[PDB]
Amino acid sequence: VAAPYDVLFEPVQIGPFTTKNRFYQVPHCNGMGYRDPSAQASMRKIKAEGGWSAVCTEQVEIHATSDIAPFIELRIWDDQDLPALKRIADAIHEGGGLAGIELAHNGMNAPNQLSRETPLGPGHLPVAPDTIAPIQARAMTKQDIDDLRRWHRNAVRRSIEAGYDIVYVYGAHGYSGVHHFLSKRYNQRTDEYGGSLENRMRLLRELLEDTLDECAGRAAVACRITVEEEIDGGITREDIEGVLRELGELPDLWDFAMGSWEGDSVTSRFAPEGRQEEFVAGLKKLTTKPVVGVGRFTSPDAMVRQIKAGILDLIGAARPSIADPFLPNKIRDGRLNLIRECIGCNICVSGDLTMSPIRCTQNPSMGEEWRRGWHPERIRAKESDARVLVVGAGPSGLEAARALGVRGYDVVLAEAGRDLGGRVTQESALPGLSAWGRVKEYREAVLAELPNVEIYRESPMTGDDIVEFGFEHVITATGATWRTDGVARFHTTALPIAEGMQVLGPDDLFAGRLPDGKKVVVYDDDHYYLGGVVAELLAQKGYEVSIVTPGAQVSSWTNNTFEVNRIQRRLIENGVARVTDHAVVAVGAGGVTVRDTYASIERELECDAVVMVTARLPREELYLDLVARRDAGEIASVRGIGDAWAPGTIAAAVWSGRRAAEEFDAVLPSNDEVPFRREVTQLA
Amino acid sequence: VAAPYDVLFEPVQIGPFTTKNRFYQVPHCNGMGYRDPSAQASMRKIKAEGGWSAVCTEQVEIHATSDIAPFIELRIWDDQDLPALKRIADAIHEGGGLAGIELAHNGMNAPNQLSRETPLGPGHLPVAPDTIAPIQARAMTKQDIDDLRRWHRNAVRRSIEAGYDIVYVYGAHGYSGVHHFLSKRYNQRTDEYGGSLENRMRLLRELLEDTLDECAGRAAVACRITVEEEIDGGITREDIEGVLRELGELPDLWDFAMGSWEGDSVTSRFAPEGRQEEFVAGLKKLTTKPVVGVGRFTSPDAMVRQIKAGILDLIGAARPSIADPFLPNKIRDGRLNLIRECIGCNICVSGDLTMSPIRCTQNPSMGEEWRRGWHPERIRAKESDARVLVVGAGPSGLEAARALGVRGYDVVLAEAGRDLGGRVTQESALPGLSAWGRVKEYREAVLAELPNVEIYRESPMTGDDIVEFGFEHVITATGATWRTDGVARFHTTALPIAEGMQVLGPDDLFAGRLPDGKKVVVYDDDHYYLGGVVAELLAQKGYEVSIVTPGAQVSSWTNNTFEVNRIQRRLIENGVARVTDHAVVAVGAGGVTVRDTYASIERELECDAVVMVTARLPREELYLDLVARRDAGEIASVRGIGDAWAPGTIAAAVWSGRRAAEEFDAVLPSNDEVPFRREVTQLA
Ligand SMILES: Cc1cc2nc3c(=O)[nH]c(=O)nc-3n(C[C@H](O)[C@H](O)[C@H](O)COP(=O)(O)O)c2cc1C
Ligand SMILES: Cc1cc2nc3c(=O)[nH]c(=O)nc-3n(C[C@H](O)[C@H](O)[C@H](O)COP(=O)(O)O)c2cc1C
Ligand SMILES: Nc1ncnc2c1ncn2[C@@H]1O[C@H](COP(=O)(O)OP(=O)(O)O)[C@@H](O)[C@H]1O
Ligand SMILES: Nc1ncnc2c1ncn2[C@@H]1O[C@H](COP(=O)(O)OP(=O)(O)O)[C@@H](O)[C@H]1O
Ligand code: SF4
Ligand code: SF4
Repeated sequence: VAAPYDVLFEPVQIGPFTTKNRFYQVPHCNGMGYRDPSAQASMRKIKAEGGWSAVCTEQVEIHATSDIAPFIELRIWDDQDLPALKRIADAIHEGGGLAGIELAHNGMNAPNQLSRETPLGPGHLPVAPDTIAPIQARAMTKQDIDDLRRWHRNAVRRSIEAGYDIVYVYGAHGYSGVHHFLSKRYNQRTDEYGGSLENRMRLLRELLEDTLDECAGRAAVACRITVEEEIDGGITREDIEGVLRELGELPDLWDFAMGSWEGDSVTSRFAPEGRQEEFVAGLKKLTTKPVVGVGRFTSPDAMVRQIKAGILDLIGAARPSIADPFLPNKIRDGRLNLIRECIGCNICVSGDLTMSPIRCTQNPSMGEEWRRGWHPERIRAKESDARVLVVGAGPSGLEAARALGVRGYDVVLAEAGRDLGGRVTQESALPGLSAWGRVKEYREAVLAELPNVEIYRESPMTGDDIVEFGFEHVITATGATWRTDGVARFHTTALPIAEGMQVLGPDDLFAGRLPDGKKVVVYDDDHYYLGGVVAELLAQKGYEVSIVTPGAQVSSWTNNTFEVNRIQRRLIENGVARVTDHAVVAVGAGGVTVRDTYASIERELECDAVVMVTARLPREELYLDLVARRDAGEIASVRGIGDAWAPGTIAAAVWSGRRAAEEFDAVLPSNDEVPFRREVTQLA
Repeated sequence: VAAPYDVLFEPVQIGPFTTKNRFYQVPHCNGMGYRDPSAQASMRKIKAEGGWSAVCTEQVEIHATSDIAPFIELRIWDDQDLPALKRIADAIHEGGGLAGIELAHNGMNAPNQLSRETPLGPGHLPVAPDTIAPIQARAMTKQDIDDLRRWHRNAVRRSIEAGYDIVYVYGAHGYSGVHHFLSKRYNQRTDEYGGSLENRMRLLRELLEDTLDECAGRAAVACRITVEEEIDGGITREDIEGVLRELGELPDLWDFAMGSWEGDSVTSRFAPEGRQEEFVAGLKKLTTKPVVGVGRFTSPDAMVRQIKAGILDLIGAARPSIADPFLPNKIRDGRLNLIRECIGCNICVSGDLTMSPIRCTQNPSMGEEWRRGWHPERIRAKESDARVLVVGAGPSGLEAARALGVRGYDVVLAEAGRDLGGRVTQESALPGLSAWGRVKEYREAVLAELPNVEIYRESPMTGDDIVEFGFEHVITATGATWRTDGVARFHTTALPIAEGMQVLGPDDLFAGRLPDGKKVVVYDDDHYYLGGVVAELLAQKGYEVSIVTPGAQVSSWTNNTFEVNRIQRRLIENGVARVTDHAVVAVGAGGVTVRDTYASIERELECDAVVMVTARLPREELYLDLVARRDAGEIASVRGIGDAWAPGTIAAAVWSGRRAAEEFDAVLPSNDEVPFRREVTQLA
């Protein structure tokens, strides 16, 4: 490797092992935990062979008192968990990588809703944080602490038996007993485990020493540690420095992380690349040992920076690794222009928070590797001589055309408007969504290296043109329009709209049209990002803006992306009125009628204009026109794709297109069958 | 069987099969879907053994387009699911009952977050109801309806293979495609599946006929249908009546239920027993087939009335059957005083919505039958001649005593107060909570029939007493008190409280004390029921009330028990102000300072009094004392349980009490091991 990037491929000693390079995939969930272990093995194996030197598993509950149901992570309670763990460690090895396992006791943060065990913590407190479950933790005695230590030790043993190279002590994200013992916020103990740094670090020390003694140099010991909590009384700079000074010589590796998962995986919308830096700068100097840090790292020169300036030894990533499993190899090979950069959407997390195998906006193969055999980079050779027309160049069209391109097909990509990108382009122009543009960039950067793909950019297409042009196969990727009649979830049918009121939708704002008068009401019955984003826009542009939502919070689905609090603070700071728990039930000439969701009390709200952000209808005129022409015999295949088939997130659109690409000319089972593989429960 | 109740023990023909009696357990979820098949088997067998003539599984997804993850129900996608379904039906049979299977396709209610397949519905809409997933359902074509019909046919085949006696076409709760086709709220179609009632009923007709053909005298065909949806253009009395005029003679059994699950499983806090009669009356005359219905039926007289008045043929029950699997046998045998009545807490539902095996406040063995060997009625016999002291007659100590009592142990139950029941008594007295006393009545009923248990009211106990009387084995069920320092989740350490202000906790209210002046602030950081119920008590007494809570809704955890909307509604009607998204960060002499949770903005709120509803500290002074004395060789054993151990719900305390009793005198595995049996994933 050369240029300035050779720095990123130096070996690093971690205890008795050596990395091939400085790329480190840190522990991250996957929504396919104790429940889809083959799925995980396949994925982790792909990260390894993509160039990540160490590959970590998500956290792994060491004991049934660490039950965090409904969350589905990995488990190491018993020898019954071994075969699953061993497969993952095996798959990473055979992929060329060192395997990491993040042993975890969630302590006071485990509600134990499934095991029905008592949670254990430093104090008698409601289970916390990131949960409001009606259960309290019991304060641990010395005997309980000794019990915890033994469970941890058993878990480490079993990690050696499974073949892991790196075994963590986990003390990060408010999710660990160890963090709760460290933090003045949860530890108000008065015995030797509380009261002062030396004491609050006691448990940490003990778990470290125990893990070391138990490994006996057959594995390395990592410690993943909270470095900044971002709350009063929480872990600060002073604490982390004291820990490093006393214990810095103890593990084989120090992984640095935020005291909060909200804080750790913040979206691009709310944070730039490498923001963890000024919480971590200065810490390397304190330890003989190597250091990993994160910072949504996508730019290879930012990675170069982190190492030359002595902030980090390993470049850690979670999400960058999900977006592009092959990021290390693309840097290796000089093809930097082909890096699929994380968008920082958070969609990946929402899989975990909805106990689904995590989706990536950028990488449709995430969670398809085992079950459908998809690959982040490769796709089967073309099975035919076909010429395919993809109509519409939004996320779904772009990905169909990219993937069919990569297969070797002769593909013509037709686009109606001046620009490529569809909703990605219209959406990234919105406040705080600039990075989303990257979905379009990667696809263009790869399309450019495909001579077999023709792109035509000011070319609307009708069923007529397609037949006249003689196109035998079409993929119809035409998108969706935003309803203006007020229908989504609260109304399933049009609400009444007086003739005198200006009513716009997102199509109008994307087209550059803006409300006429000063006061605007945005009716948000979508509950994801767009309502809030549109309202941001209007207020920046000088309008007086109210959001009306049937939810108790604006953009309530963002609970699933950890954005919900940030969204609300951001709305309150732009002076936007949050009119939550209300539906718009009438639009009159000079205002709207809102109805409270709980008691149906109605009120008038005066305004000069109304912007509807509710739901969408597919652009399927072309498709239905072509199905008619297929039945008649004038073409051989049409397939609807993306938002024109059934509107969803951008990720779903991207996925939708890759699916069409992988399925083109495939001989398929009838749809009676499950279109993927799955593991099922082992009967006793 | 005694002469009033003998009618409930008459055989009822259900296609090819005959019930032993009229007790029918309707479909209900359990949080052990495809994940824990054996647990469910043990639970369904016990129900059959309890005298329930038909026992049904929860809804079974028939296809991967019907994926309702994160909810974890059963599946029948294909043959890999058969071993698991076959075990459930064999268990019911071994139990002596008929096995039902609720085959269901969720259509547009299926967000498909795990399958990533396109949801299917009568039109292009966002997935609904009760989900805000960013995904829309595709409008089915005739070809999609033929596909669906075929998938349902396949599932019926497989149901018969697995050995089920009754097979449902499911059209209820707004959770199936059948209901969305049937309801004008979701069906706006103009082809043969919409417009007239004849048309919207057509899918149902078609699935009914197909299911009957496929069955062919091998299984009975049940139809579970929405009789009232409780919303504007939804299904109503004229709709179901017409369905019955035309279709009444098709299925073998009609199962009548509500049009939303909020509507169907209504808490007893919000609805009396038999609430669904205003809705099913008159429908039985329109069909010759047997008819099942639910009403949270716990009163045997109420049951005799349903049958005698021609309302039902079968007494349907979900939650009453969870609270008491052995309810039919108790009535048969004439032991009506031993029935454990549902309290209408919905704590069970909370299992489904948090993807955990369901708990029941009344029945701590629900969820434990397989994994720990518990039984709702049988406890294994005493293993020694021991004499046990149980201090505290709250839920915890009552169930321990009752359980130890049934084993044959000599037991002494000492209680400090005039009353038994502890928090059950104190809390039952609160508005809407009276049914919760049934927790105590049940245990009193069984204790009355146990000469080997002795109960001392008005007997506060101390360390010296106990040792003095020469008790060897003590269970300390002493409870917890509610904190008045402001600590729970938002604060982990005390907030500042001015000397001049009156501050009350729930313990004061239970004791008879009420705030001194007219204006009251309730700080609620408990997030479950008590704050809102406390606020309702005060409004009812003439106080002017404000509830301040960091959640976006008052009682936010009641999202999990389907009361959250009802609760906000009831607070508005009582004129209680909802200061949501706020914490109390200071209590001054004539008001409080509140801090907005998002943007950190503080207002003052003036009041004459503050009632703190936050969290709890255990009353464990006695246990700590006896632990000392145990280590002096003065007693042989002590165990803290219930809220004295770690505060929780009433259900957790009951469970805790039963756990102490099942565990008594047993040889236990080290706590290193998993305290229960458990199934893991089958590696492929
Ligand atoms: C889908 C998702 C799941 C993750 N789960 C965990 C976890 O199980 N263990 C943990 O310590 N960190 C977990 N994290 C945090 C990551 O390890 C990482 O510290 C964080 O995502 C920031 O790094 P990034 O910018 O590379 O994403 C999770 C983050 C992601 C994206
Ligand atoms: C834990 C829980 C799970 C349920 N799940 C389903 C279900 O899978 N399908 C359905 O038909 N009804 C389900 N229900 C509704 C019940 O079948 C029943 O109609 C409702 O609980 C009212 O009857 P009850 O008053 O006897 O509880 C569920 C209810 C509860 C208690
Ligand atoms: N008849 C048509 N011919 C060519 N392109 C079209 C036609 N109708 C729509 N388009 C283009 O299809 C694209 C749809 O993209 P988008 O709205 O992002 O959909 P998706 O989210 O499915 O990718 C838009 O860029 C639009 O300009
Ligand atoms: N020292 C004592 N001796 C006897 N009874 C006690 C003593 N301390 C507390 N109790 C009783 O124990 C009961 C605890 O009930 P409760 O608070 O409902 O706990 P749980 O929910 O665990 O049952 C109360 O009725 C209280 O009077
Ligand atoms: S889903 Fe979004 S935030 Fe997650 S890895 Fe992919 S691009 Fe990054
Ligand atoms: S949890 Fe409550 S409502 Fe449910 S079956 Fe038990 S007592 Fe009944």
